[PDB]
Amino acid sequence: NKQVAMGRKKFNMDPKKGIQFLIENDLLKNTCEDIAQFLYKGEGLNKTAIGDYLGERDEFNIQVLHAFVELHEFTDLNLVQALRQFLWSFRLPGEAQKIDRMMEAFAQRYCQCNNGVFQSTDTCYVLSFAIIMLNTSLHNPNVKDKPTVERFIAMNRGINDGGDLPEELLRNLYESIKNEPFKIPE
Repeated sequence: NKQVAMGRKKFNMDPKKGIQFLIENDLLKNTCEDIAQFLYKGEGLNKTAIGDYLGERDEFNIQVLHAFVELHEFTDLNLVQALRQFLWSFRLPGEAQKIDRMMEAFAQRYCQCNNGVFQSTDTCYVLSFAIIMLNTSLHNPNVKDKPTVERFIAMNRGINDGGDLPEELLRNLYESIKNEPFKIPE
């Protein structure tokens, strides 16, 4: 118990070291599923350390990433709602390539939970980035040219198997972002 509190503190400073500690002292089973659950529950865990671990390119951290995304439940959630839940569970790492890998795992899982919303996982992936960019455009003061809902609709044309997504869907997502910037954790 104070060994687990020691491991949690060690993980928060260095995720690789903390997991190495928890495994070595038989406090955490060494599987991607058990590690993904420990991260998903995140009890006494820092969300930047969670994100840093999930963002590593090592084949095993990638396995943990996919197992972590599998624990997320996105059924009957619109894309923004699902993004909010996902983006709250860990802090996105800084690197563009790490964010892309994490967003690919998110898009696949969103579509698995909501088949029929998007013709392909790639449409979901592309729209998820357009939503992230929209969140910055609307809420970051350095962006002076704020996109209107019509501009957001026009910018996303042709993404759904060559076609356009329903405007009701796009307007709803835009409205959600406009009314509430993504909560970004530390």
